[PDB]
Amino acid sequence: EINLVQQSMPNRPNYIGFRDNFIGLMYYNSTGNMGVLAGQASQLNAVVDL
Amino acid sequence: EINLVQQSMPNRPNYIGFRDNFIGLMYYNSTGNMGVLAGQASQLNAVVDL
Amino acid sequence: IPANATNVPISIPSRNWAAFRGWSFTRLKTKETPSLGSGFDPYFVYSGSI
Amino acid sequence: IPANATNVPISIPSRNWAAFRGWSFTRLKTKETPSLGSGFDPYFVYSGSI
Amino acid sequence: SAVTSVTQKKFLCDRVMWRIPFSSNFMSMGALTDLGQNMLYANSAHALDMNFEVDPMDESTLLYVVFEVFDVVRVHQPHRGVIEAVYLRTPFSAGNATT
Amino acid sequence: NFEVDPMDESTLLYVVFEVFDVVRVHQPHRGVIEAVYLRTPFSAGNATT
Amino acid sequence: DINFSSLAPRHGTRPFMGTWSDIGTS
Repeated sequence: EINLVQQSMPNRPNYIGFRDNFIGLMYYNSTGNMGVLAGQASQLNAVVDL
Repeated sequence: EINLVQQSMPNRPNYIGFRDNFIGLMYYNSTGNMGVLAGQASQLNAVVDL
Repeated sequence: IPANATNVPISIPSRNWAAFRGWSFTRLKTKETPSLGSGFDPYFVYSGSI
Repeated sequence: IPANATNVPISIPSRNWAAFRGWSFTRLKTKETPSLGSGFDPYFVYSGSI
Repeated sequence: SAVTSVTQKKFLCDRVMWRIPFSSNFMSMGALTDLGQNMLYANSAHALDMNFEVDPMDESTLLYVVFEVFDVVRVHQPHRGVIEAVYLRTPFSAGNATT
Repeated sequence: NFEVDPMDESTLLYVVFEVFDVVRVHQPHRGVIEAVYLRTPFSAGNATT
Repeated sequence: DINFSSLAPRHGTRPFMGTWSDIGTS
């Protein structure tokens, strides 16, 4: 009879979804996860991230 | 009474020490981790690592 | 910046400063900044706006 | 060399081969060789002789 | 029946990083400043430092300082299926690539 | 072209193309050091990162 | 200037007789 009196209020809004331009969906600036752009048969790497 | 007849054998040897000549303790041949030997007034390396 | 610090020490070696432009600076929070030294941080417990 | 591959062709684009000296070659293992040019290889889970 | 009262006044900035130029006029007249060209003239190698006073934070905080340099790739293909890129950064380097 | 035995494990082919890696180090003046580096049939600079 | 953007070896041109784009190199 005393659980007639209760209250409820909404859960907090939480909007989830991808970053501003897909920020950090590619590893940039992380060594050991570097990108590669190189000649197929010459293999001279030409991406260096610091 | 049947755990009287357990048998045991040594764990495998496994010698851990430092590398052969301190191999891989310094970054060599790695851009974005390469050394510097440069006059302190010009900032031009005499070190080129590829 | 330690918690409740009011001074931040800066240390920069002797270097040639030819072709130096300005400085820019801003203050961040530790928990809202991930480390890019590794590709996974088990201590990044923040999913908000970085 | 893929697993159980019997042949690996090499192609190299046209180059001036002035002051060239002999080829030398050997076979390694993918698990036993760490990536070079990038500091830290996360997929290298071997600690034996490299 | 207004009580005696004192002003508190403050500002906010959001989405801004503070900018201190490296110019004598404190203003751009080209991307390569005039004080980047006076260390070309002579340099003994000078060492920098700063101090900062930051308001207390119960939370742990970091300082992010950007030192504005030039990062310029020159990139060229001399033959079919070949790409070669040299990477040159000016006063800072910190083990800069392909130097 | 190379020909090798099958192996269940993945393997790599490591080919050392022998060249001349040669550096010339000059100091013209006090606290000044510089160098010109040359690699002959494979590229002498810019190259691989 | 304050952040880089200096680029461009271009002007653009259109030969006369109308504006007729492309001169196709001179």
